[PDB]
Amino acid sequence: MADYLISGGTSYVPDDGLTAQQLFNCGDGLTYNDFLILPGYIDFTADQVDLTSALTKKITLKTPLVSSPMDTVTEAGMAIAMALTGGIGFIHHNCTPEFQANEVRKVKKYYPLASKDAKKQLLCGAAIGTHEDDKYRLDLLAQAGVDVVVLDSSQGNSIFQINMIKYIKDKYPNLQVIGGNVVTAAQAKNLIDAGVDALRVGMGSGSICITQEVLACGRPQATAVYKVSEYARRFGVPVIADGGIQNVGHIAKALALGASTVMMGSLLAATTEAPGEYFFSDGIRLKKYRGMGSLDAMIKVAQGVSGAVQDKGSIHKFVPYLIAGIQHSCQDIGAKSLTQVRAMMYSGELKFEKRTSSAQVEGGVHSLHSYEKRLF
Amino acid sequence: MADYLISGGTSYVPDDGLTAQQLFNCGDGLTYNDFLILPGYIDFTADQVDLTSALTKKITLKTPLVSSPMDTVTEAGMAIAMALTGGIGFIHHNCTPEFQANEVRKVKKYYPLASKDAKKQLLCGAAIGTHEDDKYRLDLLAQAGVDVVVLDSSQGNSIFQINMIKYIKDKYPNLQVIGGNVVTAAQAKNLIDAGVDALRVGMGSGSICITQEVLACGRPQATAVYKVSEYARRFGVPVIADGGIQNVGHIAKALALGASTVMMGSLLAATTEAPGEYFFSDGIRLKKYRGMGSLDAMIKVAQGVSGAVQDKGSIHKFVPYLIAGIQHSCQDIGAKSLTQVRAMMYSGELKFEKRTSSAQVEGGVHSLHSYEKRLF
Amino acid sequence: MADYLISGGTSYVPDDGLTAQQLFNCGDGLTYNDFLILPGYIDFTADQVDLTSALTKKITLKTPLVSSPMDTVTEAGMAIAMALTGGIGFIHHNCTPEFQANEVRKVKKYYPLASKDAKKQLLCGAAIGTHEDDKYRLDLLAQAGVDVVVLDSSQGNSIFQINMIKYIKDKYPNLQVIGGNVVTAAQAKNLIDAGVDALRVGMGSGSICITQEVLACGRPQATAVYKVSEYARRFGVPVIADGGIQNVGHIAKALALGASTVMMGSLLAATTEAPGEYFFSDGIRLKKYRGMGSLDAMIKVAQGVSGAVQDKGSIHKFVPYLIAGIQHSCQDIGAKSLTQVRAMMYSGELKFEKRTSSAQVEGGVHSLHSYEKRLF
Amino acid sequence: MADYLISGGTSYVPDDGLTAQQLFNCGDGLTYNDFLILPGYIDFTADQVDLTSALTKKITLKTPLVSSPMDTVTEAGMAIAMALTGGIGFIHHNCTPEFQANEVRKVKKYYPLASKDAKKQLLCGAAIGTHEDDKYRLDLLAQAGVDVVVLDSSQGNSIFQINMIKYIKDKYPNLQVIGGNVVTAAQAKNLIDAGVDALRVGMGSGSICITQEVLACGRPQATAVYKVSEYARRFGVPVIADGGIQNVGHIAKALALGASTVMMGSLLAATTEAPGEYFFSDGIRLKKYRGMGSLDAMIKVAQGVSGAVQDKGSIHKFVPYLIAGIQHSCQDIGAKSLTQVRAMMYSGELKFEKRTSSAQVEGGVHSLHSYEKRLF
Ligand SMILES: NC(=O)c1ccc[n+]([C@@H]2O[C@H](COP(=O)([O-])OP(=O)(O)OC[C@H]3O[C@@H](n4cnc5c(N)ncnc54)[C@H](O)[C@@H]3O)[C@@H](O)[C@H]2O)c1
Ligand SMILES: NC(=O)c1ccc[n+]([C@@H]2O[C@H](COP(=O)([O-])OP(=O)(O)OC[C@H]3O[C@@H](n4cnc5c(N)ncnc54)[C@H](O)[C@@H]3O)[C@@H](O)[C@H]2O)c1
Ligand SMILES: NC(=O)c1ccc[n+]([C@@H]2O[C@H](COP(=O)([O-])OP(=O)(O)OC[C@H]3O[C@@H](n4cnc5c(N)ncnc54)[C@H](O)[C@@H]3O)[C@@H](O)[C@H]2O)c1
Ligand SMILES: NC(=O)c1ccc[n+]([C@@H]2O[C@H](COP(=O)([O-])OP(=O)(O)OC[C@H]3O[C@@H](n4cnc5c(N)ncnc54)[C@H](O)[C@@H]3O)[C@@H](O)[C@H]2O)c1
Ligand SMILES: O=c1[nH]cnc2c1ncn2[C@@H]1O[C@H](COP(=O)(O)O)[C@@H](O)[C@H]1O
Ligand SMILES: O=c1[nH]cnc2c1ncn2[C@@H]1O[C@H](COP(=O)(O)O)[C@@H](O)[C@H]1O
Ligand SMILES: O=c1[nH]cnc2c1ncn2[C@@H]1O[C@H](COP(=O)(O)O)[C@@H](O)[C@H]1O
Ligand SMILES: O=c1[nH]cnc2c1ncn2[C@@H]1O[C@H](COP(=O)(O)O)[C@@H](O)[C@H]1O
Repeated sequence: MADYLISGGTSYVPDDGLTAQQLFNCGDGLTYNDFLILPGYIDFTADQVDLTSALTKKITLKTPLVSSPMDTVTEAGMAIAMALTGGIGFIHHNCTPEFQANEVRKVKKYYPLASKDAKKQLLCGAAIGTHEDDKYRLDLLAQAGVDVVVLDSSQGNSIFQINMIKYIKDKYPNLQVIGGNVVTAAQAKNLIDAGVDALRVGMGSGSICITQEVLACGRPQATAVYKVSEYARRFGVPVIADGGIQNVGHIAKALALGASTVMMGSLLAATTEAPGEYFFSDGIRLKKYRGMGSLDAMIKVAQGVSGAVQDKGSIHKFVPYLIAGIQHSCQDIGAKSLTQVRAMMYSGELKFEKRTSSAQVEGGVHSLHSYEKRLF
Repeated sequence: MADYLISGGTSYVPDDGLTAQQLFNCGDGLTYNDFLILPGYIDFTADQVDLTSALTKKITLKTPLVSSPMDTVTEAGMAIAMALTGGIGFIHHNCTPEFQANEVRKVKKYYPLASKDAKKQLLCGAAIGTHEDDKYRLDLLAQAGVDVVVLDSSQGNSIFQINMIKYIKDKYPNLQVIGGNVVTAAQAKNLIDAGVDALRVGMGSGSICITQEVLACGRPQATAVYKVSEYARRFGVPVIADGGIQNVGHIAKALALGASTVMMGSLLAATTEAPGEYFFSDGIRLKKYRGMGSLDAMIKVAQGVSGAVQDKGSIHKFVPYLIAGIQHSCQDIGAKSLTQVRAMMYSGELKFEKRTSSAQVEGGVHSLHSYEKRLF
Repeated sequence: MADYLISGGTSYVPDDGLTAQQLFNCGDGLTYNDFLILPGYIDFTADQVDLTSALTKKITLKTPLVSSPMDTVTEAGMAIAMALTGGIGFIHHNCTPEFQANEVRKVKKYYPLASKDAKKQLLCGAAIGTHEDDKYRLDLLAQAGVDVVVLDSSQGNSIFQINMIKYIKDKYPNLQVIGGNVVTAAQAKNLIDAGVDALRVGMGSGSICITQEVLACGRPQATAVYKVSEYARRFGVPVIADGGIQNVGHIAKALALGASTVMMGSLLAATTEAPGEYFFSDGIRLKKYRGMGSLDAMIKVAQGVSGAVQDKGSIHKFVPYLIAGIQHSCQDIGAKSLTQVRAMMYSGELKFEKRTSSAQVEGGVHSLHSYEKRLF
Repeated sequence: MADYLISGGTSYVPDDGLTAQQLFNCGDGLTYNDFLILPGYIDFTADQVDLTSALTKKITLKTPLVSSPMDTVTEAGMAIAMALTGGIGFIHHNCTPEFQANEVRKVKKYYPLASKDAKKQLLCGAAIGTHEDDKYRLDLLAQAGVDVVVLDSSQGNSIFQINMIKYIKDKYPNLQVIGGNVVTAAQAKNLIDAGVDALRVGMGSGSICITQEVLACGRPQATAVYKVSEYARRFGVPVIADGGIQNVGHIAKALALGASTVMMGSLLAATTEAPGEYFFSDGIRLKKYRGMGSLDAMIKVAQGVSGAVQDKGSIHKFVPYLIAGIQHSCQDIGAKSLTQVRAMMYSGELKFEKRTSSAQVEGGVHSLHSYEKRLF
């Protein structure tokens, strides 16, 4: 038995690759399509990967796909749509409080991926501001009975947001909050000590956000979702990644970096459950998609744009492709669960590699005349 | 004789350049058109370079040019075409097993670059899957008498592939296998210990592959073909480089990094020996070229695209240009053989240099109005 | 259950310390009393640590304490003494072959730590030279029935030693050999490929050896026993650490670096089971202790000295102190077995720290007038 | 033959160790007993190593052991003694020119290691000053017919020494000179361009020299004999290492660093062929040994001391031990010649390792009461 008593169970497993901390302490601000994940060993099929992920300290979901509360992406409609497929939705606060109240009533007065509560009503969350008049919003939201709320802000480290956190945690102890936006560990600490139940991480790296180009704030997305998640697991706090998502690759490598759920704003935009309706320009069927920092929210500054993106049909045909993509990525990484993927990442077993710009432009399609890219 | 007794034969030879391990342990994921090879000393003509390279542990070839088994590039046709010019071909498994059987019979029932066996029948290989029903494929392929097989897979480190390797190495001892795809040394170890006779290295970096952009797996190609070849020569195992080939430069610097043969998928596509036939779009005579990970192979995910590329005529006028390109590159590097090129690389004598993006965009044509680029 | 689905089982465990490869790739040639091992977490008592370690690929022992074959330390006497307490002994070859034959017969013709074979005769090994006349030694040793032999040499990488290994592995397949001395991975490879069953690592760092000061060869001991053991576990080969042992600390941190057994030459010298008998100088009861490289082995060069060391009584009172020391060190490191200690070392969980000369001179006793140091 | 066509002849040979330039470009001023040489592979016996080394561009010797011209070590006596055993000697210039003239006549008017010229008279060299009156010395030395001269100086980079080199190279073209002392590459260039035929490298690191402690000049010895030899082989110039020699280890690792011959000042002192005669202090038979920078050479400064060292008998019993030591070190390094040792060093095949102070104090004898160290 001498071949066992040298090391014990584990084979040699040569040291090719870079672990997470030697990748994110080189100082360079890497983003999603700037590194990539090296594979490992698989001993299991694609179908049996369990993507059960946690949203906050008491709310777990069957899929990590959550949506961002903008007025051009989610309502009660894609809320009930993602609640039917395991995710969660948040209702934007850019409306009257009574409209958000009857919106959050419409979803809870309403396929094995459950995401519904103890009394089999659907989990659904919402977004609330941080000004003093927003108390009159979320008290009516509690009468409607919302379960998790998002303290949506450009800067997550205000005196106003931590005062609001102290205002709900004494009044509403069962209710849970989502602090953000944070990008660094200092404001992550300054929210977690206030009693935040989960963070939403990432500012500036949105498909709409130009606040890096306008306010010079923020940081690259992947370094943020690594370091805030690395700090947040010290206290047992999940994080939520926003922005910089264009495909099923970015969300997979995003929650492989320590995130538990990922927040999809543009890639869930222009669906059949999205607000408004379709229109046409140059014969392309597309729906407008607009952030709050654009001046079309209602001496002001603008931190966002107004634009549009082509459609992708219903989510009920779209998010099974997303979970199949997460499912295949967590296959060929080599873990049977997302929890095992983060365990292999923080354990140093799962290894990465930095990627240069030429390997980026060869990572996609190249050296051909024309092509049709259909993902499913 | 004192000028000999200081060092002995060798002159000073100043230390300009970087050797391979100081280039590929900086952590950056370099690819083919991101570094380049510094020249040395030549004392010989272009014609007498011997590009004899090994495919697997008993199969050697007169040229290192092998093709990739897709249904849009090779059949028996370019198999007999590359067997006539020293290479090898593999028949794609995206057909019925009887069609692959009569395909591999058509090539062996059939100009000094030989690549034919002891009984002067042509060397020709094929590709086989990894599912349980594929036993009924490769047993008929053995009745047809194929010599080397490729266990084609997206992820080379499965329990299924090593179980298949154990299934052919006890049944068919003379038959030889090609494991893959691997990109790192760990799965290279986990295939070589099973009894793999040669690897095929490189995933995601294909001209069709978007699985880096979709599944977040893989790594850059040049670092993969350096490190898997650096591990594989410990056990005397050749490797085969796939993807990221656009020209005769990439294959030359690819097999200069430790690869013995290189696998050409797109640059051998759209030939007279390619499947289907030509068609026209915008007046350009081009042939469709499609990978298996595209959904046009037959709830599914897609790891490839369907597209097309312009033609290059017959290979019998094309691969002499490729071997002349390899021949001139191995000239001005300074080695009389590919084996001497790898000996100078692992010995530290042959040296490289990293290249930046501005030196990349000046490496090609620049500072002129228009040009005609004809390679031969 | 959200506190489990972030990481899974494992707590935060901050990154204080250095793992083994970042300690032994800084280039500095660290030795035993130049680094030290940081503690971890214990959840078990001192008595239940299992120090079962492997000698070669089929020979496992209950303690890792083996002795070095010099003519001034071991005979049949300390062979039966260490066989009674789980270890192994080797009989020096600096005698006539008939004397080594009746020595190895005396030990096998002869307290729960067993170290005896299938037919309950004591495991005992011996040492054999490498010259051509030594065939007539080890064939008589096989008639006496020795189980493991040590191809004792100053340089383990000779053509003569690998020819000898090929000479016993075809004649005597059940018999097992110990190659050495090696200090680097190249000669470790050049012995393992010949069929060596276990290495003995470390030259020059002995208490007698001045061959570093005379032949300028060798390397520091701890870097050798890390790197040769790191190479040797690729093929499932144990290593044996010689020299530089003054205390129970050095052997503990020595086999914590990848060694399975450790070879004790001077710290087992001057016992009641040691050759010759005691004598007196300045009223101190001490026994002479001499290596083979001294000119007193029988135009010659000398690689050793002749000297003496004070006594320590019987080993049966001494090696229980040694196993209690190993037992307490493997306690406060935090592993229930030596195999778990090497698993935590190669896994990166067990961490080290380099130590400077001032922390060395404060690591021992300091800042007092006089002291009595009694270890048990 | 595929196992040959991957690399060609050379096996894997793992990358354990440090080559010379990564050891001597870390910036630390390493000396002889601060690093050590890792072994390699041997396929040959000890007796057949050929230590033929070159002194200057036309003078080769059978052993690299030369002596330093002080008035307390060499005369005609140890000149004829080392000429009988292959070396060379130099006669100190601290005498009248007629005394040096009849000294150099006594040696040439006078066992297979030859070191004698074309007309079978003994090779013997001498040392000459650099002041203007020294012309009247070396012209009489040329009438006596000396073959190589040493332009002995504390600082080898004077205008006076290069003017002297221009003064002998036009007058005496067959005569050859030894420039020095140099420690850096700049003064090595400024002597080689003048027409120096070989350098003598190393100031301050002598057993007598306190000019580092007094004039703050010089550098550590091993870095000097690496870098001046690395510059000097660009022009095909041998170098001669002085000082810091206490044993046969230092001269072996000294000429392994690029030196061709090594200059022995103290370890050849106090012999039967040394000047003066023996005397006694505390019952130890010892002979006085004094450098020129001491004030006992004849407002002055002193760069040396006057002292004594115990005897070692005749050199004819002593330098066979030295060549046997060089012979065994060049054995277990793994080269059949000194030229092959320098070829393996500059080729990067021969590798080193830095050594710390604790591994230094364990490199010698330790952990014992008392010992007798006899080297032969
Ligand atoms: N990438 C991102 O995540 C990102 C980045 C920028 C903006 N945004 C979007 O822009 C929206 C608006 O951002 P915003 O926070 O700047 O608008 P806001 O109206 O919520 O706050 C405006 C400013 O007033 C301050 N503030 C907050 N509460 C206050 C109070 N009681 N009294 C006085 N001042 C108070 C804040 O510091 C803020 O700078 C957000 O809903 C967010 O969704 C998102
Ligand atoms: N750049 C590249 O080299 C690259 C990358 C990606 C895909 N591809 C191409 O895509 C093709 C298909 O790739 P694929 O391997 O994902 O498709 P596949 O049908 O061969 O395997 C599908 C999945 O099932 C699993 N599998 C394999 N054998 C199984 C078995 N008996 N039972 C259950 N599951 C099994 C595998 O893990 C795999 O994830 C390949 O032929 C390959 O050529 C190439
Ligand atoms: N720290 C250490 O481990 C260490 C270091 C040095 C020496 N030693 C001790 O010194 C002892 C003697 O060492 P040694 O190997 O130098 O003495 P040796 O008599 O075994 O070998 C002497 C030399 O002859 C060569 N040799 C071996 N077999 C030969 C053969 N058939 N024919 C011709 N030459 C042959 C070897 O290369 C060696 O240099 C060893 O038993 C060893 O225990 C130990
Ligand atoms: N480790 C060493 O190698 C080392 C170091 C220091 C000294 N030494 C010994 O000390 C001895 C004396 O050393 P030294 O060179 O300082 O004594 P020196 O008498 O030869 O020279 C004395 C000084 O005068 C200068 N000099 C040389 N030629 C001159 C000339 N024509 N006119 C005017 N000035 C001139 C020199 O620069 C020197 O500083 C040397 O023989 C040498 O062997 C050896
Ligand atoms: O108006 C805006 N200005 C700046 N950032 C915004 C704005 N609206 C939404 N965002 C961010 O963009 C994210 C959506 O991600 P994306 O659309 O997929 O890039 C949200 O979660 C917000 O963090
Ligand atoms: O469908 C696919 N999805 C991803 N990679 C593919 C697919 N088909 C072929 N490949 C890879 O692409 C390589 C062809 O190289 P290229 O076409 O010259 O870039 C093959 O050897 C495969 O490794
Ligand atoms: O004579 C010798 N010269 C050099 N090394 C020796 C000699 N004799 C024994 N050794 C080494 O010293 C080790 C003993 O370790 P130590 O006595 O505890 O320092 C042995 O295992 C040998 O490797
Ligand atoms: O008087 C002196 N002052 C400083 N260095 C000296 C003196 N005399 C000799 N040396 C140097 O010491 C070397 C002798 O080496 P060692 O005696 O073996 O240390 C000579 O080759 C000179 O370079």
